[PDB]
Amino acid sequence: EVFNATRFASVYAWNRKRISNCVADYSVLYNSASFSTFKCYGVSPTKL
Amino acid sequence: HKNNKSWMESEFRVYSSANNCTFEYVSQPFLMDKNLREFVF
Amino acid sequence: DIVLTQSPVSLAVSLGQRATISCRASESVDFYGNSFIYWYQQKPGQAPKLLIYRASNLESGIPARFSGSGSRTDFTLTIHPVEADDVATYYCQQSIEDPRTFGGGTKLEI
Amino acid sequence: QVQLQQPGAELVKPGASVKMSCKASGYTFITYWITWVKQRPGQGLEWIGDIYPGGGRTNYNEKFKSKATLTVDTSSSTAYMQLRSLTSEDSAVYYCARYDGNYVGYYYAMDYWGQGTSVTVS
Ligand SMILES: *[C@@H]1O[C@H](CO)[C@@H](O)[C@H](O)[C@H]1NC(C)=O
Repeated sequence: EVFNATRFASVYAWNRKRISNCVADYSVLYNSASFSTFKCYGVSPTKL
Repeated sequence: HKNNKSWMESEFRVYSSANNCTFEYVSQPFLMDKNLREFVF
Repeated sequence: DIVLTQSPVSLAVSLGQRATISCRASESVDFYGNSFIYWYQQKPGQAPKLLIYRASNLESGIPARFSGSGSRTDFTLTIHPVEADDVATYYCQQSIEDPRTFGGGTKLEI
Repeated sequence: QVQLQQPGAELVKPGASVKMSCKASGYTFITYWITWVKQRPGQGLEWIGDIYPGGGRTNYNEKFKSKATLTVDTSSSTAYMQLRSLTSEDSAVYYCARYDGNYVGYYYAMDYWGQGTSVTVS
């Protein structure tokens, strides 16, 4: 829902979505190749 | 409302502001339908 | 801690031949089709220079003779042809999980 | 363009502390992580820690967590590494270098390296 939303807000009015009470399948993130920048701070991406 | 001919909730008048929200939950109603309802909190 | 073993410890290869350096991982390195194994060349008295990243991709500026291959817990670095200036120590590094470790190194002799 | 400069050698008495400088130039210093790798003479390479100049976030290896303390100087674009309780086994060559850390890119691929500094503990 967050990644494939058709409309994204502007940077000055950035939209914030809270994600909780769910199981997070990160495999879609690694499988996706459209991503150009993937930097993680304070956590190993393989350890996510 | 005249068209719907029923009561519907206009707005949450309990609170003025909503900041730093943490948790949210949704489930089926259990208050609706000489019957006694008991809840322990 | 993933332990990387490099064989052979010392390799002698003449001009125009093929040199293969194999790095064995004690644990799986592949992660969703990505193998986090890097190859470096460290000339004596100098810092290591990156050659292969992700165990399959050649770094820009490196000659096409250097090539990487392997998957799962076994990876090999292939140099073909081997030139005179290839005398150095080659190290393999893994980055799938912390801490990142380096192999024992393979010394190449002409 | 991109240059990482280190002193040729450093001499420190055993049990003392030594401070290190890794001057960075030719690139945006705060956008690239800096790490230090220990190499004993005649041995392989050993990771010490990872630090991000932007915000000062630090990651330390469990073995070197009490031996090495890492700081940054964004004003001078210089990375600082401090070793305490130095012993004879700490005599090695440490290299400072930068990686872009992009998962769909190089990730922990270490393209460029600093010249390194050798320390004699005696
Ligand atoms: C769109 O959906 C795909 C479905 O796999 C996902 O991989 C991708 O990250 C989503 N977002 C994009 C393409 O921006």
